[PDB]
Amino acid sequence: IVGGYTCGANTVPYQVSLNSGYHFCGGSLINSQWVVSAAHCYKSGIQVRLGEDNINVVEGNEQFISASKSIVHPSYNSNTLNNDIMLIKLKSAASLNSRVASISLPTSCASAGTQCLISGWGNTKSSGTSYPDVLKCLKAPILSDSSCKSAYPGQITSNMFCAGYLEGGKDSCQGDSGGPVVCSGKLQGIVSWGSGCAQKNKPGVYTKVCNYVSWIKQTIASN
Ligand SMILES: NC(=[NH2+])c1ccc2[nH]c(-c3cc([C@@H](CC(=O)[O-])C(=O)[O-])cc(Br)c3[O-])nc2c1
Ligand SMILES: [Ca+2]
Ligand SMILES: [Cl-]
Repeated sequence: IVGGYTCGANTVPYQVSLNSGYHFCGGSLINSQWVVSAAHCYKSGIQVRLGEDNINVVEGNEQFISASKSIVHPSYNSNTLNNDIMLIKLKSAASLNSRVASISLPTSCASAGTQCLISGWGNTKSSGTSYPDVLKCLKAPILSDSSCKSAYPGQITSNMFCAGYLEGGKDSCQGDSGGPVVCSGKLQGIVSWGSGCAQKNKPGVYTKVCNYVSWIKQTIASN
C-alpha cells in the first residue's frame, strides 16, 4: 500500500496473508473454512496466515492453516486478468473471534464515489521496493466507469472497477494482490492490477466481487 497508514493490530480481522516461506499475496476470510483471493496469486504449497499484524513476528492471535484446495475461476484469463478471483478452502476451520472474523459478501454492487478500505503488506514505494512488517491501510473511493476506461482504454471488462486517486501518491501495489476492498462492511473488490503503483492517472483496478456472488456460493456449496 503506498501512501496509506498503519492499520493497528487486528483492526482488519478478515485480512489473511498467503505464505509460501514469505508473504506473496493477501486474501479475505469469508467463512471459517474459505478465503477469497486473486487467481493470479495461485501456486501450490500455500499456508494461509490469519490474525496477523507483524508478519515477521509471532505476536499471538495468529492461526497458520494449510490450504486443502485452491479453485481458480474456470474463465480466468492471465493475459487480461479478467475473472481474477480464486477461492481457497482451508484444511481445518479457523477459530473465529474478535481478532479473526469473516467479511460479508455484497448483495448489490457499489456505486462510484463509495469510500472503501484497502489493506495489505505489499510494497509501500511507487519508485522502489519497501515491504512493511505490519499491515497498512488506505481509504479510497470507487471511480466512475468512464474515468476508469479513460485511464485504461480497452483493458477494463465489466468484471473490474477502478478505485483510488488520479493525482497519484496513494494506491495498492505488488504484494497487496488478492486482498480486500471493503465498502460499508461488504467485500466489494479484490486487489488485482494497475500500471505501476500510485502513478498519476493510473488508478488501481479491482475484481468486481458483486458479479461473482452466485459463483462463490455455488462453488462453496459443492466443495
Ligand atoms: N498498482 C496497483 N494498484 C497494483 C495492484 C496490485 C498489483 N499486483 C501487482 C503484481 C505485480 C507483479 C510483477 C512481478 C515482479 O516484479 O516480480 C509484475 O509486474 O508482473 C507480480 C504480482 Br503476483 C503482482 O500481484 N502489481 C500490482 C499493482
Ligand atoms: Ca505475526
Ligand atoms: Cl474502452
